[PDB]
Amino acid sequence: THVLRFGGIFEYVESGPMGAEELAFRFAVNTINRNRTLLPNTTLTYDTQKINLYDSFEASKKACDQLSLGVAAIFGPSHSSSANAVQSICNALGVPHIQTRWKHQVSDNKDSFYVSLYPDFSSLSRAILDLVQFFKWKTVTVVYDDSTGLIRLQELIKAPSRYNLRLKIRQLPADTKDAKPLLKEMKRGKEFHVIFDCSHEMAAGILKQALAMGMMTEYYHYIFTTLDLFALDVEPYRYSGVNMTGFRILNTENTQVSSIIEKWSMERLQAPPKPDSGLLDGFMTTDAALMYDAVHVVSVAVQQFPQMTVSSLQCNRHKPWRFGTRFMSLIKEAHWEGLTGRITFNKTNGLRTDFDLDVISLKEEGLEKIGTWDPASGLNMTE
Amino acid sequence: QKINLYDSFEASKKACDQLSLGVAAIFGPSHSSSANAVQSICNALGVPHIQTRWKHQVSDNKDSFYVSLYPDFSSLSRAILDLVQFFKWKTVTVVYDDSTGLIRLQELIKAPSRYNLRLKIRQLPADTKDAKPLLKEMKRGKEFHVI
Repeated sequence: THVLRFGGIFEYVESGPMGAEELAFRFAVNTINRNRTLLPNTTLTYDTQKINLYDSFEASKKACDQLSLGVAAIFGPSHSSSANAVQSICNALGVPHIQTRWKHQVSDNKDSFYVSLYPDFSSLSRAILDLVQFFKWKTVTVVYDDSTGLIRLQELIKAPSRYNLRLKIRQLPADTKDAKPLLKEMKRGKEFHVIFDCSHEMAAGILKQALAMGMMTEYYHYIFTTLDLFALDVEPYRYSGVNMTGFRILNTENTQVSSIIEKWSMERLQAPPKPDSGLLDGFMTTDAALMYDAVHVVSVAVQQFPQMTVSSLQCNRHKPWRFGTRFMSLIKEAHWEGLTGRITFNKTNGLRTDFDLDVISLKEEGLEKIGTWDPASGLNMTE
Repeated sequence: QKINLYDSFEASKKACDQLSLGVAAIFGPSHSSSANAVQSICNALGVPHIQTRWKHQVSDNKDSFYVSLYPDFSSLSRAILDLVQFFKWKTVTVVYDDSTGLIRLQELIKAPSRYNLRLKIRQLPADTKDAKPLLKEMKRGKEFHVI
């Protein structure tokens, strides 16, 4: 019957195996094909290209090749520089660029052929601050990894002039093994209330150092910026009495979503897990649930545009895709219940600014839900 | 070659044209996204890319065919802090324009845990004409010392 091709560009270091993102992409396409409610008369196909991390030149070439083969959208690469380059190309040839990861939005940048499935920083920033205020903290130490961490917490950093929060800002070193000296200063400083802004792999690492340092006890409360908090091996810490609170956008309470995350673990967990990681093996991370959701949301849009077909476009020529403008518009209007909850983009900038978070905390039983957050309600804690 | 601001695609094309004419270096464009794209190209073809403006350095980025004549942020950050400490300020309000402002002052923002500076962080609005309400808060707040 009818057929439509998507492009995929996935970043990696060294060689195989496949990464979580490229895997979720493929997995979403195979699943949707078998669904008879979604794209009934339509069958999805794809080209996948692999590139080095941070080689925007290579990302450009591969994107141009794909636009030449003909594709209805490029689920372009993840990291800032390659992603900005594929986005500019996609904008010139009017093919939608689908992003899954946050990158810094420049105001005076006029690109309009992209949406981003990642929960925007502005909203996450607010939900961190909302949580802090609910715990009634007046003192807090924000610890971040790299520069862009600062930007994710700007709403929080600017609070000390409106509300009554004194706050200290510290930076992690490159390696978490180097983090004892920093933790010792916090300990002497009696900095019991701490927000860690950093990847979940950094967070697994910094917790081990915190245990070594006598800082996983009832005296300490840690808020985690990472959405992959639920991926942390928490077996070493749940008996200790520390408080760990963070957020989760992956909708694991829904039974339909749990069964999907499982089928994933079977084809994935089948491959390399690590012992000294401090992460659960075969948990579906957020980077990958978002890619899988992106392939669905875009498909909901394809259903509403049966006329559309792919064209072989050349980066040489300034001739855009006929159907681009209309397709991009359908994607931004789209609505979908996926692995990560309500998906809905912002009319204005195509950023995902409205979404639903579960709020999770460490109880002795493990990490469990204790409320919700959404930008219009603030917290809905269930005391 | 002249290009639009923020069109990294056009910057790529023009850089490729120039490498085709033949050039010993590209004094590539100023702004982050176009500059990163011309730098990646210059790195693949081993022609030096000469920059004049700061852009955020990613650690795990392996490009080596570029130098930047702009005074690095790390050093400027320190010199701001050095000056504040010479004026013996214990209170200071940092006012920044856009996100990347934060990064240029990180050395300063992390000082309140080592030295004795309490500090308040405020952001300007898009337009300075919109800035009276912000300045009124600083005035009521007795924020006399301001970066």
